[PDB]
Amino acid sequence: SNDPSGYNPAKNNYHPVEDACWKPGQKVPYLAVARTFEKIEEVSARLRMVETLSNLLRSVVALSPPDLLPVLYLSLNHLGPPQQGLELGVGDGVLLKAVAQATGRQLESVRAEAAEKGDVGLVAENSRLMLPPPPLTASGVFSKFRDIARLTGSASTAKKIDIIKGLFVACRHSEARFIARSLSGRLRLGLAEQSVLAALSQAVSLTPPGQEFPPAMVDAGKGKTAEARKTWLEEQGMILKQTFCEVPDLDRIIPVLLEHGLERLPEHCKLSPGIPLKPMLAHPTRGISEVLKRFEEAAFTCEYKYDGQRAQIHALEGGEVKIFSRNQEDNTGKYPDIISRIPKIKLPSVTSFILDTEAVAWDREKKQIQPFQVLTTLKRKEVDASEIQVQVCLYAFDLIYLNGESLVREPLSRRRQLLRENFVETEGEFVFATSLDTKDIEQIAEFLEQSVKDSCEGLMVKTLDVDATYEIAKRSHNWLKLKKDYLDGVGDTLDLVVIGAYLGRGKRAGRYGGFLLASYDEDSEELQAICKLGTGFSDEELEEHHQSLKALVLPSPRPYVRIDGAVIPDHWLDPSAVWEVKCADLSLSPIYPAARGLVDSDKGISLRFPRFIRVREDKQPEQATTSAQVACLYRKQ
DNA sequence: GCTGATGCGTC
DNA sequence: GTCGGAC
DNA sequence: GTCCGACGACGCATCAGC
Ligand SMILES: *OP(=O)(O)OC[C@H]1O[C@@H](n2cnc3c(N)ncnc32)[C@H](O)[C@@H]1O
Repeated sequence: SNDPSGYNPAKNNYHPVEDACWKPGQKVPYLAVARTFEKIEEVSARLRMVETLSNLLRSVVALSPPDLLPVLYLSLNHLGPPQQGLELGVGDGVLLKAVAQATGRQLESVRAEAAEKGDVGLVAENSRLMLPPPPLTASGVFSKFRDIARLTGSASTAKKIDIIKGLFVACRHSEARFIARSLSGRLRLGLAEQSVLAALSQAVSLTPPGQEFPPAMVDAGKGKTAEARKTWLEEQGMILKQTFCEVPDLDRIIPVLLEHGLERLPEHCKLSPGIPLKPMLAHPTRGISEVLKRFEEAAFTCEYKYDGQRAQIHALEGGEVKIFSRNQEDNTGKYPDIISRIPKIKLPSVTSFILDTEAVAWDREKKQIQPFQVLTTLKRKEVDASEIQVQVCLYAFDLIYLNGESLVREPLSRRRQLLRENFVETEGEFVFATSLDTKDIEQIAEFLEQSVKDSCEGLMVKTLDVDATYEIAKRSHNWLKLKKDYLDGVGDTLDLVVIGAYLGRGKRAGRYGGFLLASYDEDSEELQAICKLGTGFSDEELEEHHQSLKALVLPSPRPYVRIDGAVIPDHWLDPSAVWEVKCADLSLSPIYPAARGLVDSDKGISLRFPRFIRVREDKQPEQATTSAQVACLYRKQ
């Protein structure tokens, strides 16, 4: 049948058996996957991407079920289940070395072209005494990626380069483009987890697994009205999405899906302590008015938004405790102190639970929350080891599971009541998030002010009874986050000088994707780098920046511009442009020189979450925010 | 082994 | 983390 | 609203060049 180079999963009236490019029972060719990625990359309509991926997956299900799992992971650019912690350990540097070797070019030449094009894939693809090696297969490429991720220790980079070179030598057509993009962590299809799930549920709905070959049912949706088909696929999609959000692990879900089908899947893969789940997320909301409009017909609660790290705390029946990050990373080992206090935070009647909390640094002498930067510096504190002044404190804000019962479909009013009834607070150790139930604008505004005075970032807002569940599948950003620095005109902005630009990648290829900013150190008469900047401009504004900063490019840096440890710009810029920049906090920096010596001996100051607001056309660089002003902003935190 | 660089997680 | 583009 | 991928500071385990 068909050579894979001609595979077209975007064709009208795609037939999963007749339009595939491999025979039943054989390994899915990687070129089939690459061709699907091509047809996805070529469009901007996400629903067209889903249809195209679904066509590939239908053929995988019909012909080669064992390759469904690797094909899905390749489509997500995942190495496996997130809690297993697999990491390629391949940066652009190592990848470029492998490309240079495979293409027979000097490294600097490949590096410069990759920076200019904004994409390593284009260099690997568009850049033989031996006949080709066997064609790449989807499962074979996936296992090679996992081989790369497993390599560790001295000389491991050399072994990784050998695997990558081996892949590139076997590539044809567009394969090297997507293998290089995968290895760089930037597959950039425009299609990610939500679209992959929609494609998968559509595929197994239209082309059910488990059919003796050839499958008699290849397009089950076909004969329905447009409305009935849409409703049916939505319902099937929700079955998969709700299961995935409770058990975000394709290693678990896919074998069940293939053996038992989608309808039975929830009976086999269930929320359970010890298995990380997807956390509820929050939509940014730029003011109280937007909150009220969003929750127009629903009573809601406001809670302090604590400035720490999420900690999903699992207590299994029998006493084992596990702690997971918001991205399902196993964090159990960072918190032995916490784990030994679990019998202290729960009533004796609690036999199992899943808590949603923020881990925060707490200074027990000052009795106050410390900045996130302090928290990330805390070393693990063994129980029976000597006590230190600052410790991790949990601020609990949700209860997902209790005594063998999932609370995912319960309204927050009930989950919060069970949380408050069944758990016990200890200052500096385990505390319920401070909250207020109101619709009064002035009360909300005063509560927002108080959260900031109490060392928090702002407010989380959550409905209590209407659309108030923990069902990520229904709405992943079911909560709202309201920060003072979202309010334009509110909070501290800086006027900073653009001293450098960085070539853009991906969506920014062909212009500047980032910029190096500086404050003005009056005492030493120098500009000091303070942060980089890569968000806040519209596409049109970024085009304007590219055009006006192009003219200011210098071959060699000005001698009064100090950047110390900052990334050297691709283009140094005549210090001229002054931009208004907003941030959330100021941090003590290990690399930036701004205001060094004014607050800390060895460290300058940088900006947390900086973003572009507007050009200060009226201001000259001498009128930029000074480094003394930067120190003033830091101290008043 | 020493030293500086960095991939990748957190936010 | 923030942000804006495509739908 | 939803989904996606541009881009930020920073800590550190672990890497390569000697
Ligand atoms: O900015 P963001 O989308 O990452 O915000 C969500 C995160 O905020 C943290 N957090 C802190 N305090 C709360 C409360 N009270 N409720 C919910 N989330 C909260 C979480 O870590 C969350 O990921």
